[PDB]
Amino acid sequence: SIVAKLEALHERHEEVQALLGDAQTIADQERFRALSREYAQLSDVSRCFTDWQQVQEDIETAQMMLDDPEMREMAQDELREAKEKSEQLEQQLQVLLLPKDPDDERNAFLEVRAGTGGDEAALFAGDLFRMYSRYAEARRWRVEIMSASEGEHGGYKEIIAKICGDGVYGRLKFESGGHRVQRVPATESQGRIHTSACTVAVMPELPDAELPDINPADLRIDTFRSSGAGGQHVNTTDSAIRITHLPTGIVVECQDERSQHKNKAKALSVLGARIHAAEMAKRQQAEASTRRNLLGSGDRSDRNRTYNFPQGRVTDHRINLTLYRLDEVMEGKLDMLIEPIIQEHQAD
RNA sequence: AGCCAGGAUGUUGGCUUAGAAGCAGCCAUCAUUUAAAGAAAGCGUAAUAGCUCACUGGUCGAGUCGGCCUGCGCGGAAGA
RNA sequence: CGAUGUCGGCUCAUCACAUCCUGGGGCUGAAGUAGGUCCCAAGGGUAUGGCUGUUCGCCAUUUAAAGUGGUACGCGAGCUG
RNA sequence: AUGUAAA
RNA sequence: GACACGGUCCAGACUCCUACGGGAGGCAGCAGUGGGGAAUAUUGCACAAUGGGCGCAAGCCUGAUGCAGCCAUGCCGCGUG
RNA sequence: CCCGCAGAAGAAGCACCGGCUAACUCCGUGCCAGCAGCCGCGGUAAUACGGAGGGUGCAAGCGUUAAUCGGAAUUACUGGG
RNA sequence: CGGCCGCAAGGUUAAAACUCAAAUGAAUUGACGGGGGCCCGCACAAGCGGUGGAGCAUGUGGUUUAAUUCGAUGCAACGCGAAGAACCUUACCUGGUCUUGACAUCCACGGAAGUUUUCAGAGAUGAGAAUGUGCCUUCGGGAACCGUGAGACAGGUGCUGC
RNA sequence: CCGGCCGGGAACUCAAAGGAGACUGCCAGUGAUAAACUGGAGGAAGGUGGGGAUGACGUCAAGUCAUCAUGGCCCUUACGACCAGGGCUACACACGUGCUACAAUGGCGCAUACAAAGAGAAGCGACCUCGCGAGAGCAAGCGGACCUCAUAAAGUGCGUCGUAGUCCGGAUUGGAGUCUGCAACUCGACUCCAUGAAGUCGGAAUCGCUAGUAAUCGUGGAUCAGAAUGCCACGGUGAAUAC
RNA sequence: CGCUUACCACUUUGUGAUUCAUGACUGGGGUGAAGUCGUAACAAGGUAACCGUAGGGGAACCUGCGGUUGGAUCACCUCCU
RNA sequence: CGCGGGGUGGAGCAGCCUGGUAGCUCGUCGGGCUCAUAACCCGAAGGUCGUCGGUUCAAAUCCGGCCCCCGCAACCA
Repeated sequence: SIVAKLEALHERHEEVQALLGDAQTIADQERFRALSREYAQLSDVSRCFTDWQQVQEDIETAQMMLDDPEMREMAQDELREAKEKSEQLEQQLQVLLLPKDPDDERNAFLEVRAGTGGDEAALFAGDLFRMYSRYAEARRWRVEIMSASEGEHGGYKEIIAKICGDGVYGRLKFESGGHRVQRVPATESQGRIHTSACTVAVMPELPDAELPDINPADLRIDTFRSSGAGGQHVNTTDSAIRITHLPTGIVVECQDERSQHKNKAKALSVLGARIHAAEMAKRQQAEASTRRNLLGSGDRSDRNRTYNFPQGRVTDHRINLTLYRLDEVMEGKLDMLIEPIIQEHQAD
């Protein structure tokens, strides 16, 4: 848990403090950033671990020390100090679990898609839109339906939705993946628990900085004679333009009309169109290569979250939580699942 | 104008505690000792340290330093 | 418009330097080699094949280099078409 | 017409 | 008694020497090495015994053999009370 | 091969445990981690996965893999339709 | 694929790689037939009075909120559990409190139990003042009641009708 | 003082027990002279007279561990325990079940006749008085075939209303109130005044019924300090159709 | 000894057969816990099915011709031997 | 900016030419039919015709003015 992670951070702090005084390292800036993280973490760690060790010692020694009353009063004072130290350790964990980075402040795109069992997925994906809308209206987030493909017996097959504000992606990072469904559904007559799955993609903003300059100082413009037919004038004059980019290597050849300025206009518009095509193709490949890594095949396999409905259990594969509610979870209030994953993900 | 000197103690200053410390960027751009010193114009350091100028002394000892109005010039001014 | 034959190719070249190489120097973020940039200097040299009629371009391999242009973007009373 | 998978 | 393992010549492939005129070589022997592969051994002792070759015989050679070393590869037996 | 010295002293592992086929429970996950020669288990009360205990089988060997035959009269001449 | 035949469509002969522990044949018992025969029920036919159009009462779904407690949710849930929510009931929420406890038992110590009344507080409670001081005497003790301390535990209308 | 009020009786109504009777008992026809069917006579009741209870092996892995018990899981300075307030009654929408209606076989006012089944003591609460009223003050009888709830209503006579959203219907609202409870504001019931909407017979579609049923009308009880149109139970009038 | 003829190996040229990998592209085959559309076959499967052949259609498939029951119904017609 | 097509339920179209009326398909919501879905049926909402001005008894229409999407914009013998 966090105690096994804090010890490795304290050992890395004690190693970096010894390596800093050895004076054998030329580069020191990354070592100074590591020492800054060490001064942020290991001081509160050495406070909280020593306070918890002294509290556990003063409790376990005075609990069975021949049933004394003065040792019991000393253990009560140590328990008050233990409550103060536990509040200080919770404040230190809340300070260490803070999203300082400005990439966490960005908006997001949620893509809830159906997996196994279409009818079940539709019921489930519509309820997950309901689940994150309930979650989103609690903190006052804006929910806009960008695209929603309907199912058969209700729900939706694919939902792509923008959520805007201040800090959507940094709070909803850990939701890309699969979701189990164990339910007794409304579409099933028999009444046997079934397994259904749904896949959720979480995408960041990535704001469009499009249309770089054409850079006529970087354009190589070759004005040479044209091939073909038509007149004496074509032979005398060039009437053909080839423009090549230096940083991308895009070549556009125009031999269309008589005047070169109509040809100049086409030989710049095709450059702009091919720049826009080659940049939007790379952007759509960068979207797809991340979506195929976040969204799996869609099967019933374990992908980080398992939800149990007839037993009353919510068990995730990372940070094995055992919350037996399923009623304060179905109507917003997803703090207890999301927060400790952040707390022991920012420990690394 | 040259020549023998000075050109300080806290300023590791609070700053985003990784450091910006007279000199990346913030603002404050203090005050003493005072022949004189801007908490700094430049060089050099991860930051220091260090090196000059600002300015003040002394030898020296007669004119010198910087802007403005114009006339004629200089360069930019390279072809078959 | 009572006539100046134009493109590309072969041969033949001439001239300017806004110099591709060779030559002499300055700065460098020039340890040496190999470099980047600037000045003077035209004395000499400044490719071979595939494609395309193509000038040009790409490729393959050399070279110290595969210079830019003018001369009716040279040259048909020198030659094809 | 349809009623996807777990005795 | 071979149209010839440790004989000859010619033609071809591969290593080595050369003073470049030309030559040496053929572990599908025992050992041992590279390569292949999941996979397989020691560059050991001696003719003490047999057998083969030569010699009248004594004697000589024998990586066949008689063994020794390694591998639980297979079988058998014993112990770990 | 025989005698003497000393001290239980130096010498026990491998597979399996639902049926075929020899042997039972507990804990940890939870159609996941995984096992498996076939039927097949694991979906929060697992005699099947992992760990512990116990038992079973074989023994300096034990399991897996690869090949042949039998079972297979499922190549039928013995011995099918 | 190959060989042969044919004007062609194509026909004849005839594999291999790969996948699975099933495929198929007859037959029994249930299920069903918009298959047949027979029989029954306000099932159809005929009629009566209704619902759905309006207002009110109740319950549910959905929405909102601190909860709008939980279960039932096709016939077989929806004036259902509830044969009756102002507090109580209440299992829900907000706020203030108690933890061997509100309730069951064991040990040690102290005290008749009880009654009246006052102060602060939303009240639980906290802090008091008087009165009463027996049923058997091993009389260091009893048979009940009350308060304190520790462990066994208690408690749960928390989950699972799968 | 005609009130079964008092004598007086065990006939009769009512009432409780024990029995009788109704069991295809008999006849005629038909049917295999068998089971059985139809019709007829007696009878109050014809062929299980009528109704209720009594629910076959099994199906729905149908519901309840929230009535209870219980395996195992969990909390055990808490998800356990107590207190005050709020909520379970909130509301842009939809559905289910019932009541009141949309009127003239009907409304209003006066007079008047006929019930069964029940409940009652930290209860029913006569009679008298006051209040338009819900109820209040005083206070018998009864743990009961006597006492109380308790005047039954539709039904009948008479007068009015003339087919209009009107004298139908009664939602909602304001004021003054009454009962209970410690407290009626969220969030009880009832009465008076005043207002008095939608609704003029209902789209697609759908429900129950074959007899004292359908429909209509009233009463009582369980729950309960107070709080039903719901549930249970009783009674009055009472059809039509079944080829 | 040299010469020359006959046999003749390595090698070279020309043209075929067979086989192994590779080859842009294309067709069909087997696998998928979830796909889109249709319901073609199993009851008379709601147009009875199957086979051969020709044509058509996004697709199970449809239509015509020939064969077979590996098909139900035959208390609905009326009258009957 | 110059030219044209235009701006009719949430979306397509009639209806403008040639004025006496806001209409029809699709879609949305709700209820039925079925154990449930599809199909089918019923009911409701939805535009004042892109906006404004003028003629007319009457402008969705006839005409004109101002804003918004779309396509074109200097070529060839």
